[PDB]
Amino acid sequence: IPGSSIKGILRTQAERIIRTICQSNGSEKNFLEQLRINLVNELFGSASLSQKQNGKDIDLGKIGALAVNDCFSSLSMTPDQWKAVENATEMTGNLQPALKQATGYPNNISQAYKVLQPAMHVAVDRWTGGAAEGMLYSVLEPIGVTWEPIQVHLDIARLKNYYHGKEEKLKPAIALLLLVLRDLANKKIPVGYGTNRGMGTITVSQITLNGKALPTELEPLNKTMTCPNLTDLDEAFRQDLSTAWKEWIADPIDLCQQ
Amino acid sequence: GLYEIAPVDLLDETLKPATDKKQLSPADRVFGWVNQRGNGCYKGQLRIHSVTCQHDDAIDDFGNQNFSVPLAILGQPKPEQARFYCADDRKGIPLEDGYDRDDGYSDSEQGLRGRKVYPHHKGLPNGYWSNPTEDRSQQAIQGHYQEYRRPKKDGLEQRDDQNRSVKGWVKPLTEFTFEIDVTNLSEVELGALLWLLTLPDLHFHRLGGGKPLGFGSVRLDIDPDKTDLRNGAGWRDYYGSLLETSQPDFTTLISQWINAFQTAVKEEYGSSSFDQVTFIKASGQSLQGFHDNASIHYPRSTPEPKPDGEAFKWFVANEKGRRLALPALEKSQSFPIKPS
Amino acid sequence: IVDDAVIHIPNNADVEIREGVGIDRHFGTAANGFKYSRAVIPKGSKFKLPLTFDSQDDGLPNALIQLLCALEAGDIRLGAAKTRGLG
RNA sequence: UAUUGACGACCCCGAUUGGUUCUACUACAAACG
Repeated sequence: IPGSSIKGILRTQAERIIRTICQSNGSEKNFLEQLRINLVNELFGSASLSQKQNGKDIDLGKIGALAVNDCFSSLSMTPDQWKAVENATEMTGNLQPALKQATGYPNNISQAYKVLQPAMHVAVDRWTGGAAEGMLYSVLEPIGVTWEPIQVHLDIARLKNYYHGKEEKLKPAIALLLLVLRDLANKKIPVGYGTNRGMGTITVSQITLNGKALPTELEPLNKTMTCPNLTDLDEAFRQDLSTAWKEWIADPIDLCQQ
Repeated sequence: GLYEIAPVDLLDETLKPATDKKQLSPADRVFGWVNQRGNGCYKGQLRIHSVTCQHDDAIDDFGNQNFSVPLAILGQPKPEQARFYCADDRKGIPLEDGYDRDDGYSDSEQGLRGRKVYPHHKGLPNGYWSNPTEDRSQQAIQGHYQEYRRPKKDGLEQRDDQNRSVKGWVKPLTEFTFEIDVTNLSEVELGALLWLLTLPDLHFHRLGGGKPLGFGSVRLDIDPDKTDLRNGAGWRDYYGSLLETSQPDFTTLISQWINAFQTAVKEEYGSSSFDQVTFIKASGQSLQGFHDNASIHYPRSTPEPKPDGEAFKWFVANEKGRRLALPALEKSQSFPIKPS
Repeated sequence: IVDDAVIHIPNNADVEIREGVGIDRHFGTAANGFKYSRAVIPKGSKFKLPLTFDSQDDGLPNALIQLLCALEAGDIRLGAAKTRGLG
């Protein structure tokens, strides 16, 4: 699961939260303009774009303080075992050995297909029934592939530089990120292909926040959370974040402008 | 002979699949759309996910893992049967009985019959699905033949390459839970959805395969305790804090959303009642099944499903006989076994 | 002095190509034009640390020891797409 | 004038976006008390 993919879904939910609060529509903006909204420009980053402000020339671009790493399965195959699957030609023919091999169950198609399952799909024509001409397709659904933990990295030092050193300006970005993680844990963010079409729902069983050299008021982030709703973080800390979050919602300034 | 009009021409441009972003109809918004003719796509506002079976022993092993019931014949749809697939009006009214076949796809003011549905097989008796390896197809046990099973010929299984066979099925009365995650549904679009998920008793949806044979009739109902619907104002409150906060009680509104849907249908498809709207009455009869207790089966010229399965010769008798068309679904009229 | 260092892709695995798309935030679908691909060096691939330091002071600088610690910690990132998975 | 007489599967992926935007040399050492 590319980190480009985990970052775009997190960014999409982050932006949707921001736009929801500000009631700000995205339909008229082009895609580069849709991306460019507050807090996500610092967390997720913004494109380099030199603009003359007034005599002064400023780059609107900044690298993301938030970085996501590609995710990988517990489940590995030799480079040829997978080529045996990619180059299979008959779903009930040579594909069955290929998947039995690649899943590690060479003699249990049942166990093999509890890991990688071929799924046929039809579009059904609305007057006739049956199936629409040509609209037969198949997915290799990784129904039982096990995955490694997703690893996100927030450069607090990079954020603090954007906020010109002001550690008090961190709290809304942290509050946003925890709201995005609350949605991720509540199945509100599906990942990958086909999310509306039978795929992409994840169950989040643990989130481990593990920062180093954090500023003293952000140190209650150092927590292993297992409740989806963040209730493993101290309520006094979640209320402090909520207060700074609400103060920002009341006036959603560009928090790195000074 | 060739009919004079192609079926695509008997469908209104407003009912054809959408070709641009501005002609997206309710389901094209709710479930999403991709243009089949060029650029243009829309991610659906409705996501089905988290399907779980509750029952552990949900699957009917008919006796041994190797047992398999041979499964009637699921033939291909043949819209060439203009008295079944063609409508005398773009309202979807059937063809008139007694006319010659050339009458079918004949005038641009003809229509298609619309969306094909498989009415629930109401009134199937006790033990109908029981012990399905038994070839009860040739006896009217409680007035129904074992219509889902391919009859034996000469006492041997007719596992020909026209029928499939199934090693098992999901038992009746087994239960699945799934969730629908919805985005930016209006009260009409939401009320339409919730109407389907809160249909009155004995309305049943049809699912999966084998629907002509009676398979896949399912009851959908909402679990309200796990449902969490809020408008954008309610999400501004939810995202307003990292502390937990009260969700609104959507159960006060569900009836209001359904009424918002129902009144919109009354207003745009002008009627004094919602239930008298023709696609609503037709859809209702599909979900409910037919009340007259006549059996549901493919046309044939004999009460029993005889093993040779000559379903075509009811259509032969109909052509030389009263040339009857497929009755309107909301009229609930059965065919005679001798259409002459 | 930092030399150019050739990358040894493990065994002789070929370069991967990674697809990218921008998803329109209104429609939820691939934004027009925003379809791209990036060749990426696999993972596990090795290259030399080609470093030379001429000292005028005695010993080795603390800042340079800290750098080598960060390298062994894996804290430095290299190349494009550092936030989007890579480097 | 309406008879002759039963067999038989099909669909196998389809449509689209395929790069977009920014940075394009900057200070120097030779000039100038």
